[PDB]
Amino acid sequence: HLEQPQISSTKTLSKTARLECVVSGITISATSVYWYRERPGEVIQFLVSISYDGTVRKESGIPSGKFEVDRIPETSTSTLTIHNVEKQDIATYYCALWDRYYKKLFGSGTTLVVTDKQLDADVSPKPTIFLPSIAETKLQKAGTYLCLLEKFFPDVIKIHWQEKKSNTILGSQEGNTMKTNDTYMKFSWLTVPEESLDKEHRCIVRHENNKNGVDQEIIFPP
Amino acid sequence: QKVTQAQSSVSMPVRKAVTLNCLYETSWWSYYIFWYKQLPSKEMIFLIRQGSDEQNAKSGRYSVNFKKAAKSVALTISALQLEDSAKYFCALGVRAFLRDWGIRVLIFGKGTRVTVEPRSQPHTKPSVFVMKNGTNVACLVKEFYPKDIRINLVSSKKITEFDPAIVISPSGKYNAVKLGKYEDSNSVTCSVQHDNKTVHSTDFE
Amino acid sequence: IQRTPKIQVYSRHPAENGKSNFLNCYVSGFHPSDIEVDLLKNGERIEKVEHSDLSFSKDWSFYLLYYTEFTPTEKDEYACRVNHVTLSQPKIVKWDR
Amino acid sequence: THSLRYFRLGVSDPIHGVPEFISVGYVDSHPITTYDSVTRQKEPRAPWMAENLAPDHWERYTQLLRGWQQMFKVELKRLQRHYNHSGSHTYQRMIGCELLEDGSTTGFLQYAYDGQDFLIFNKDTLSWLAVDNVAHTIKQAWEANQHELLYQKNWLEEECIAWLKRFLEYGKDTLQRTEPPLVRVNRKETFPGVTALFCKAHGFYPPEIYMTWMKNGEEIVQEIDYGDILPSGDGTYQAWASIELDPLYSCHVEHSGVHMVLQVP
Ligand SMILES: *[C@@H](C)/C=N/c1c(NC[C@H](O)[C@H](O)[C@H](O)CO)[nH]c(=O)[nH]c1=O
Ligand SMILES: *[C@@H]1O[C@H](CO)[C@@H](O)[C@H](O)[C@H]1NC(C)=O
Repeated sequence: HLEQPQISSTKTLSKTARLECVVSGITISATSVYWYRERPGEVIQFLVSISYDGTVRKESGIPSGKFEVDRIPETSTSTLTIHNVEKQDIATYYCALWDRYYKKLFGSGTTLVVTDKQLDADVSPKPTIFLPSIAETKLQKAGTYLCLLEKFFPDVIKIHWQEKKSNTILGSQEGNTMKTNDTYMKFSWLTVPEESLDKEHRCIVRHENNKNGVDQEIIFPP
Repeated sequence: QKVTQAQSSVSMPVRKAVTLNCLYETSWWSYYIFWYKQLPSKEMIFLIRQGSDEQNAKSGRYSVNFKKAAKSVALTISALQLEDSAKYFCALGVRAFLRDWGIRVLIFGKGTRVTVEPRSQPHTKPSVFVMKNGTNVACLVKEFYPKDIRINLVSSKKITEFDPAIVISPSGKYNAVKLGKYEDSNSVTCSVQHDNKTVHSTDFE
Repeated sequence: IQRTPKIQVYSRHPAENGKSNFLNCYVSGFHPSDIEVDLLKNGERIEKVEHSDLSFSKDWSFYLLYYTEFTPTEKDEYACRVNHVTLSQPKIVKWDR
Repeated sequence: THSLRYFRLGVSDPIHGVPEFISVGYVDSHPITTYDSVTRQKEPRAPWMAENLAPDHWERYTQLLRGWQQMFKVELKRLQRHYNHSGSHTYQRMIGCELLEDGSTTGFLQYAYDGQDFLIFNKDTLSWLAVDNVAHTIKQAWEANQHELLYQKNWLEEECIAWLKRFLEYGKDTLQRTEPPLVRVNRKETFPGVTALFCKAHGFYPPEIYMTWMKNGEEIVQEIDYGDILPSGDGTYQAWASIELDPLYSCHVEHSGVHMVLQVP
């Protein structure tokens, strides 16, 4: 199993940036890690590969001294370092490893954002609570709670609708990431039946610029 | 070594079958063909594997019609579902018999976008509901067939109106929610145009 | 549907003038089975040429192998005449050192 | 990976290339069984096949093959009755298994008309796959006899795996990797002037081999041209890989669990 903790990484023009990829089960010292780039409206292409012994390999069309790969045995994670980042590097990066013993596993994916100047504003997603009317909760006997997120630039977002006990509920429904002035805004909702109408549902949103570093939590009363 | 995918976007109804023709150009004697399903949430998932000297692979709902001389790897789905709406990838790999040392590189393709439209279902009456918080007001529509709906909201003074994104409900119909910023808080009415009938917000109230 | 044969002329061991080797005329990817193969030596066909049995392949096509002990030389030129239904003209593939 | 496949040929009218019915069995790449319409008897093709098997086994399958030869003539006349084709044509059959090195089971049965997929069998659904309207009539004719189709499914699952595992034990000269390749790099030219690095490897067994070219420490993607794994004639195989030279190039070989490295002199 492969998992990339970073969902998005916003880096300033012509600067160094590190991308995370953590392994599960098998150790990095025994296997080889591969790195891929998924360009918008293009093909998924290979970048760099680090062998189990320690040797590094690349692809035709990569300059000498642009990408760096390291796998620490203490932490058991693979990291890709991108030097002198340009506009042509804006893509969803994936880390790969060969499964037992035919298929090839792939990471969650990390989209790269490149800007001219540094972010001089709070790009944290602003939460807005939306409670349904009495007419929908009484006649249909099913409530519909909506969550409104705005004032965020990386645009790479993940919306989860749970309960008091952390478990992903089927039927979560979301729209599209709308572009306003220079920032972005996205909305999502959940329709729960009479069985879980008394249960207090909680909505969790994953983003790079979340408060205190940890994931953002939004509470909805029943 | 290159993988070509002519199909860019394919629209197919539920329960039916869909064939995705993939072409490849390579030189090795022994090789593998990998098919991947990339979810809109950036989730890459393995589906099936096809060997050069191997017989046409079948992994449940997924089956590949392998043409060796023609160099075609067409993947056919037995029965279509709701969760099938994702981007499909066609990959090319080598057949080596040693440790996985950094050389086993997959040659991917352009990709094929699949948008599964709902199956032949009867017409359902649309129910309009409303919700608000300060300046932003949202209107919800549930259980209606087909996608043809002219949803509108009447306001005294409007600042910005956002386009409504339509999503498929697991019940067997469509679901649409529209919102925007308004100066008025206690005066909001909606009129819809679906199945030649108009339903107001006061009908349920 | 008809299939044309893929003729491949080579040697069992690496080329060296003096030491005895085996001449191989490997045909593959042909349909139907009826074929006429004759190993040539400076234009003249060799009287005694040993051959493998008509082998079957997974793609419904057939493949054969013709072998005979020969002494390679810089002056002498070798080839093999192949005659099939698809070949309107009996294709002659020249062997390269 | 190990495999056991049995083939059947059915030529309508014979010419200089006699006979009409030929049935040859294979274990991975080597022939094991031999049967022809000239001499209606099951003959061995491998030295290890002649031994370890009683004369009763050879005699039992002879009468079975004599019956399948008679069935093939009936299927040929039926094909000439349905289709408008009349003269000299080919009717093929292929039954086989692929026992994987991990322990995965894969069974298959196929019928062909003039080197084209006529009817393909599906064991999970217990029904045939028709290619067109003409193939649909024979599909219905075979689908009627339920117990006949169930025998084909039962044979591919338990009997076929047991037959292949018995032959692999009988042939030690199949499991052996006692034949390493001879990788030698040679500079070749076709027309003046052209330069190419030919990484020629010969005298290897099993035919399963991997070759690649590496520039300093990077594989030459979408440039390397590959040859064919050809039989030498003395139970060994040969293969090559060429790359266009320009003013470090290393050839990498993978055979018998040994990684061979060759630097350009
Ligand atoms: C001797 C072992 C030769 N057998 C042979 C077979 N055997 C497989 C199987 O018994 C047969 O195909 C049945 O008809 C399946 O229902 N098949 C073949 O084509 N040729 C042979 O020489
Ligand atoms: C309205 O939204 C704000 C956040 O913007 C929240 O603090 C408040 O509780 C919400 N009120 C209701 C009734 O949803």
